[PDB]
Amino acid sequence: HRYSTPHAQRSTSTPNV
Amino acid sequence: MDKNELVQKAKLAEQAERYDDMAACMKSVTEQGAELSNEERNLLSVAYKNVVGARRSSWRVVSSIEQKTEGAEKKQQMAREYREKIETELRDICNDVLSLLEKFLIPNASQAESKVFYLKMKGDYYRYLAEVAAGDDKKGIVDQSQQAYQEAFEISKKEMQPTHPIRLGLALNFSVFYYEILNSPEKACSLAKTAFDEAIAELDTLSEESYKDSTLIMQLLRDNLTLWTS
Amino acid sequence: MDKNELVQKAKLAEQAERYDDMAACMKSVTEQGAELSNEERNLLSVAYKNVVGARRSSWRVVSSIEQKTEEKKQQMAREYREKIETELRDICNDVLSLLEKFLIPNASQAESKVFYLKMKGDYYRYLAEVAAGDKKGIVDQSQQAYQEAFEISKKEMQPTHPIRLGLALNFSVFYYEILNSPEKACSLAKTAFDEAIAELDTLSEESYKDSTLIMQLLRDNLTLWTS
Ligand SMILES: COC[C@H]1O[C@H](O[C@@H]2C3=C(C(C)C)CC[C@]3(C)/C=C3\[C@@H](CC[C@]3(O)COC)[C@@H](C)[C@H]2O)[C@H](O)[C@H]2O[C@H]3O[C@]21O[C@@]3(C)[C@@H]1CO1
Ligand SMILES: COC[C@H]1O[C@H](O[C@@H]2C3=C(C(C)C)CC[C@]3(C)/C=C3\[C@@H](CC[C@]3(O)COC)[C@@H](C)[C@H]2O)[C@H](O)[C@H]2O[C@H]3O[C@]21O[C@@]3(C)[C@@H]1CO1
Ligand SMILES: [K+]
Ligand SMILES: [K+]
Repeated sequence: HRYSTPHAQRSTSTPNV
Repeated sequence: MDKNELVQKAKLAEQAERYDDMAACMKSVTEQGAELSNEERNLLSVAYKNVVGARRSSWRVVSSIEQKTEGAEKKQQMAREYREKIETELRDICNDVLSLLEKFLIPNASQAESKVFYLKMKGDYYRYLAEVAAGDDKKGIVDQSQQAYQEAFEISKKEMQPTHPIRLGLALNFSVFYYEILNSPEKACSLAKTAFDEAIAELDTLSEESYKDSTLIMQLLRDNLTLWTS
Repeated sequence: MDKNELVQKAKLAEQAERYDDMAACMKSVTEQGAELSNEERNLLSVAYKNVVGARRSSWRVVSSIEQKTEEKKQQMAREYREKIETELRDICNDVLSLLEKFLIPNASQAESKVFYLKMKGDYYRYLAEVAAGDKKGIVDQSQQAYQEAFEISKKEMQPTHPIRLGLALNFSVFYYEILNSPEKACSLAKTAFDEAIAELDTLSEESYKDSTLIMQLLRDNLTLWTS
């Protein structure tokens, strides 16, 4: 929950959970 | 007990999002030579789909950059060779899976349901190779993908209910292969529309355990139909 | 030259989300011995934070699973944890050694000296999240890095500078999670936010987005820690 400094259509086939 | 440990590790790897570890564990389970349970083959396919999926996603990003840097010779060449390096990892992962399928999974699959599962997977990983093959190599790879899907399509049509997630998932992917790989939108739409309508006709065949997967894949089938019409 | 294209490659790895390749490129740049530019050190920072971030994330998951299972499923989780810790320590060691050998010695401006000492502080702190002794020595090394960073930035940088603010954000978290002093974490965070709010005219068009983002995070932590 506490933050430190951050980092930073097509066809659908069968998804992957 | 050993296999049960390997499976527990795979689930641990999955929760820690370490998909290389998860795939290594399930490949070891597979190489013990026994038929996988439902959960095991589901884990094996989740793990490998994530591993290959990262390269496919990387490959599309790098291709898009290689195209949009047409005029800048240095930038565009660096992209071409980064792409080629990704393609190599991608083919190795595809070959690893296809080799597990040929050597252990398919020949020992004693139920229509698991035969279709593994042939779908075969149609899938050749599809992934066809995504980055050229140009006379591409032809036999496209053919390998289509045959695997065609056999799985015939078994499932004959042995499985239309609402079965595996039968629906095969239709989904096989329809994607027609659209994307063979540029046949109408065949793709025909395949998906039929699978959707045949499942709609038999909605009393869903069980409490199946339905959420089935209805998800139906929605995906119709999403593609919508997309492919307009 | 070599450097210019290792950097371009780093940027391409980044867009492809291949952060091990990004880190390996930026590590080679660093090892050429020349002072990094701002873009180069930012790329180095992003690459390694992603590489180490994946381990910390996995570590928190596995360790939590282990703590929730009391008595041999527990063992499995423990040994997986330790394997992840080793990866994580190797990564932090790799970075700390780049800082000591190449980066901190060559830094010719206050801005970039503060940046590297903040990194040194952060990577010692990641080693701390996962240490037990040994640990006391590690915490002290993190604290001394952030402290020197914090002294230099107070003297050399505007209160709205993103580096100065981000240093305050991480030093604050260090006080809270590592030294278990909520009050000192809140005071560091509160002062850094208030001093930036009083001087919003010192924002550049180039910097303001970064600055205001870290301001929000500083306050969010303060909210979390008091409410
Ligand atoms: C490792 O298990 C993952 C997956 O396997 C099962 O789902 C399979 C599954 C899915 C679902 C979510 C649509 C996506 C991955 C997986 C494993 C794969 C396939 C589908 C249809 C064919 C499949 O593509 C495999 O192709 C060879 C078939 C085999 C699906 O039944 C299971 O019901 C889901 O319930 C939980 O477990 C499943 O995901 C759950 C966590 C619930 C849905 O979130
Ligand atoms: C590869 O660099 C990424 C990052 O570097 C810069 O941002 C730094 C930065 C951020 C920003 C998004 C808040 C997060 C990572 C990075 C590089 C790091 C740090 C902040 C504050 C101190 C920092 O944690 C490094 O500490 C060692 C300072 C050095 C930030 O200025 C730059 O301005 C951003 O604009 C673009 O580029 C930056 O992100 C952009 C793509 C824009 C914001 O999306
Ligand atoms: K698949
Ligand atoms: K950092």
